[PDB]
Amino acid sequence: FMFVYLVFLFGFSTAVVTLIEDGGNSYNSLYSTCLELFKFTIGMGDLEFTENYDFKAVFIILLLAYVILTYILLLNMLIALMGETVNKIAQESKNIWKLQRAITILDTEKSFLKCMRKAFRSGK
Amino acid sequence: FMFVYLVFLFGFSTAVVTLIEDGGNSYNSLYSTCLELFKFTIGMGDLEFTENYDFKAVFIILLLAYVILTYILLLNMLIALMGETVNKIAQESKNIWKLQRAITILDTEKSFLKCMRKAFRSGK
Ligand code: NA
Ligand code: NA
Repeated sequence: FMFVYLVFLFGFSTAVVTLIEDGGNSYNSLYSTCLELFKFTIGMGDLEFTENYDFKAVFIILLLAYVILTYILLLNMLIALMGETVNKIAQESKNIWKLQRAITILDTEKSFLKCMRKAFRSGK
Repeated sequence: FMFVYLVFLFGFSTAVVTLIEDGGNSYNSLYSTCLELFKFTIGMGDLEFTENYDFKAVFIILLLAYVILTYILLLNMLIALMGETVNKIAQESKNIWKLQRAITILDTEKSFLKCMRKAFRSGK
């Protein structure tokens, strides 16, 4: 998810910062544009966070395309994939937890062997 | 999803901009109202973004109806449909990927035929 997300974010951030001319709040920075476009993902994205562009239609089209492609498409697809994965591994997780607890039991027994090596023996 | 979404958005934006009289921040524009109503979708919508209306009850009723119909209903329905689609095509996507890789192999082999037409032959 993060590989795909970062590909999209970097592509659109490079496009946006290329469009901006900074002539402003020094928004003509790759880091600042990347952060401002990432805010869109967490429901805090300002659609007009700058006005240092010669063409407003291009800027708004790029922002809307990014929003629809990541905020609406990628994130909901991730929700769907997480749901599918939860169903697939409903029973496998139980087995993994059992193995983890078994390893815990073995480690605890081996550590406590010093205090009582054969005192705690199973079965009669 | 976008056809339905745009039908709803345009209907309610036309209604809202018709209600507004701009007598303000020149909010009596179709583009501005469309953008302000689209912000509701990305979790950045101001419920009172203007006060140039003669009837406040009508304005707030329209905004609440739009919010409930798009933000709560349409988007969650899209989430559900994406989940259902992910389940349906869990196995088909694998076959499509295999076909894509096969086409890649054929294209690469045909391109490399010039360097060595028969040197890279399969089987003995
Ligand atoms: Na949100
Ligand atoms: Na928010």
